[PDB]
Amino acid sequence: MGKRHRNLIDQITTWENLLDAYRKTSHGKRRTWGYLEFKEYDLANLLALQAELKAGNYERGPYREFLVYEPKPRLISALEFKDRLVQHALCNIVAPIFEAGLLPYTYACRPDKGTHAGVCHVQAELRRTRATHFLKSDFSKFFPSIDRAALYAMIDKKIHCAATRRLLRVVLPDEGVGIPIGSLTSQLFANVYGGAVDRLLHDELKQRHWARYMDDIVVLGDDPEELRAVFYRLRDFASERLGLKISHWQVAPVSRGINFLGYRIWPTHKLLRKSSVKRAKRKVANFIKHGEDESLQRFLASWSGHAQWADTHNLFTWMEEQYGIACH
Amino acid sequence: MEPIEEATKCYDQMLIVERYERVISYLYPIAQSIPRKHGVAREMFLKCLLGQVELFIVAGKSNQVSKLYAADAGLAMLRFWLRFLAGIQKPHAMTPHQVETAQVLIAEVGRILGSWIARVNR
Amino acid sequence: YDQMLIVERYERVISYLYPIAQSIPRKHGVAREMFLKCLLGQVELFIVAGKSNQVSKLYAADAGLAMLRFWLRFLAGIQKPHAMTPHQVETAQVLIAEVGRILGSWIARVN
Amino acid sequence: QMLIVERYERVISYLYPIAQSIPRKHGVAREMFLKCLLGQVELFIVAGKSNQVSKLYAADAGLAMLRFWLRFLAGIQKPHAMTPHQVETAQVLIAEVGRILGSWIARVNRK
Amino acid sequence: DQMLIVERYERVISYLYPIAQSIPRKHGVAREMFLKCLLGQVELFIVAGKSNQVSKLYAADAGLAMLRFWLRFLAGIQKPHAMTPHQVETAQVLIAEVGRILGSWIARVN
Amino acid sequence: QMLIVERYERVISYLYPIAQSIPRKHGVAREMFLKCLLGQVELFIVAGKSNQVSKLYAADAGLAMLRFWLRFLAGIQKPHAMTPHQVETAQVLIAEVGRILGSWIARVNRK
RNA sequence: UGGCUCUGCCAACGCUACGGCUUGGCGGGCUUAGGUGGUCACGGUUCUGUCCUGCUUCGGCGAACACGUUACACGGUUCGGCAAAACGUCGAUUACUGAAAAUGGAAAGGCGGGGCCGACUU
RNA sequence: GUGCCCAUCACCU
RNA sequence: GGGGCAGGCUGGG
Ligand SMILES: Nc1ccn([C@H]2C[C@H](O)[C@@H](COP(=O)(O)OP(=O)(O)OP(=O)(O)O)O2)c(=O)n1
Ligand SMILES: [Mg+2]
Repeated sequence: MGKRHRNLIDQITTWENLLDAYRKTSHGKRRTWGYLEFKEYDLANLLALQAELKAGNYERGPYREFLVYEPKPRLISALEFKDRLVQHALCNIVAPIFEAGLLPYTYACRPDKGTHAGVCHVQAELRRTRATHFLKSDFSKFFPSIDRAALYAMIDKKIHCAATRRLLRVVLPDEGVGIPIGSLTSQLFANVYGGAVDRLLHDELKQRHWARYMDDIVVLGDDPEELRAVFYRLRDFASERLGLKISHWQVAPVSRGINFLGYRIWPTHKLLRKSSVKRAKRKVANFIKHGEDESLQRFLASWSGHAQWADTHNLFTWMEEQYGIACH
Repeated sequence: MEPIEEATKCYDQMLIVERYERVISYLYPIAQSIPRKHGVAREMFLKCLLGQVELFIVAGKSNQVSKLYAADAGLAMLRFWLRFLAGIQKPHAMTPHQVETAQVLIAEVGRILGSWIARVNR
Repeated sequence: YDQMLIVERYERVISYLYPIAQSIPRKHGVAREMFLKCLLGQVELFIVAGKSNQVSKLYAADAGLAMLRFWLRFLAGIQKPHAMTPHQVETAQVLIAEVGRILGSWIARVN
Repeated sequence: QMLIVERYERVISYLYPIAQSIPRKHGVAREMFLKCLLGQVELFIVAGKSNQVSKLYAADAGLAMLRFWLRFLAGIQKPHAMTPHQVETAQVLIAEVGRILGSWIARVNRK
Repeated sequence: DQMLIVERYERVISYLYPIAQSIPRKHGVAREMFLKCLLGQVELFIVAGKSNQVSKLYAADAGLAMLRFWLRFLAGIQKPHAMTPHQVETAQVLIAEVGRILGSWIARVN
Repeated sequence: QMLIVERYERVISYLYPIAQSIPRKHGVAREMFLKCLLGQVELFIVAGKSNQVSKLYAADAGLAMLRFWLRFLAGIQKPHAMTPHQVETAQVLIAEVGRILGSWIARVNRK
């Protein structure tokens, strides 16, 4: 937008923004000690926060770091509500000046692009192009390997406001190698960072059929030797430039199915992943033999959304035949 | 910054009140819709509805189970008011749907009050 | 000190809120009367607190301040007619916070 | 005994219509009668959350006061009098609640 | 016994309620508070009778005392005259009768 | 008691005229002030019978609240109702009943 | 919000300190977001059935009944044409201005499709 | 803990 | 032999 971006801390601390940040920070969290301790004197709190940020005396409280295994062994660092609000107030001004440079085909944490617009992009870009092959790659330990330093050489060709820059650097120090997972600020800066590899695919490398979702990057081809090149070029880039090791890669013919984003996406069908099925099958079965066949309708409705995309007609018939419950 | 602290921070009082605020936010509009006649019923209903917040709040700060049971009595009376405003009020006051919605909200506050009574009772 | 100071600081709350609470339309008349009884009746809570030093009395002074902040939230929420503008809640919360601080220090001094 | 509330709720259902009827003229009496009538529910409720006979006697006092209100509202004069019928045909309803309250007092008293 | 006192206090109410409805709107808060003292003492008696703690029988006395205060207050409240001195005299006689019964009752319990 | 009330009657007789001068606008403040003023008599009286010092301190709180009302009506009420002189004169009368309340507190907590 | 410590008038429950007050009519005055769930980015051991045990570009991907792994049919995941503009991005926190880019500041151009225009469907 | 979707619930445009 | 599914049994909860 003329480039520049040189006065964002004025908009970040506009009361009308911090109130948006407040409502965004509290959205869903309204039964938490953080909201409820803040809610007390909410607008006096935001007036001391507005004026901490507007002074340059905001200092991020320490990340309360727990970890869950139920999704996957994580390393979830939470923040205090004040801190998530500062993050939300940054990421209301700063996010849309990054997420606008994000090439179309990055599907992660950006409004109006999701998991599901990605699988669809992929299928679609699989149907058109009549892709014969495809490179799927993935970044080793992505967030725990993001430079926090060549990140701030991207958070810094765009922020240009030397105070947003210093708030960005409070909320996320400019030294180390680990963007914290469980920060709004960090979902953004990881898309941005992995945006660098999108701009070594689409820009350099002239790859026009790809999709990246945060750390996973599908790259449909037609010559499997070219896609192997692309991959070597991507890995060399993301290793030398971004300090990202590529954990798994493959260059499969489109036939193995692209295990992308929870689905297995052939041109034609889009089976979901067996894990999902088995988890669901088991979840249902459990719910039945727990007498919890009413929260199962909630779960079922949920999983009927995750699977309305997938070609889960047969499987929905099958689950209706096994337990009777109204899947779709 | 450290959010402006109240003294005697009680999670349960804070949570209950935020959830009861939803009862009020549902019921206050329909307590204000009760006609001019049925004004005394309304004022008494509003004093029950808006005044339960004080019951919860005082329960929170003065940790005494007596005050928690008083909060329960108030929720019980609020449930009475729903019955009354539905049945005994003649124009309408509260549509059957509204009682069903309100009772759900009051039930949520009921749950939380119950849990809170229990955690204190131990 | 303590009770005298708290009350002089709370007088500023009253002096800010009483005007606001007298403006609340008759439609929201029960809310108003109850808000006024909360606002002008917190003085009694403070007064009783500094006539005993029973620390429960300064906790029910805190409860009253808490209820007063509820009233601010509530009066800002009521959208029939309308009452406390969001700004008024902000300003009031600052004043109540100052009384809150003093109550806190007083609770601590007794502790 | 929560049939108490549900047998009282027909006292309310009988008396409330004619209590809303009491003119502004008799407005304090009305407010106080309505607070007696609709507020006896709280007296019962508190009794049932405790089963202390004190609270049960308070419920009885309230029924007694409600009986007073009937006799008072009778001779309030002018076309606003609770008609003698209604005094008697509510005394019947209150008596039914009275019986149950009595049995409840007794059940508690002879544990 | 509660029944006797209340029937005798009903005479207070029956005398004073008319008079307490005549108190001018100017003295409207005093009036509503006097009416709430007057019809309202019945509850004090009734609670005293349907229970027993003797504090309740004192609270009934306090209420009668407050009612006596209201009479003296309303008599010469301002230029809008609320209660005529005669009315206070007549009312005080009736309140005195219920006073006597309350006294005897306090004594019988004591 | 008897003498406290006769001395407080003088407060009422001074303040009630002042409380009736508060404009309609501040009508809720007036009703609340009058309920403080005229309702302190009940506080004194109930202590008179039930001599428990608890009841006596509530009387003191009420006098204290009445002193707050003087402060409030002189300034915080925006057309400052009570003139500063009136607060001074009222405070003298309240002080006299304060003295008697103090002596009475002392007579009760002799041991 | 059955208001008004509010007036004019008229009555009469009444009450009067005889002035009124009250009370009743009768006019006027004042009066999408949120909540709650739930997807996607607990195992350990032997046992009993039951089934699978392929592929590989050597990274890995699978498989073991969702069984036609697929409602074998598509989602506007459509098909063309463009890419001027706007958007994005590099040019660039550059040229320039000015002591200093200092919370000034371009562009030509290059690259995109994210955009545009139709068709057909939505 | 963070976001994206799904369901359901209120609640008016 | 390894592997997936559903049940054995034991922890987490
Ligand atoms: N419960 C989770 C799981 C993941 N993420 C975020 C941060 C992750 O870095 C990112 C990508 O998810 P991955 O499943 O690929 O996990 P990693 O990036 O850490 O690498 P790997 O899967 O190889 O361990 O999504 C999250 O916020 N919350
Ligand atoms: Mg990874």
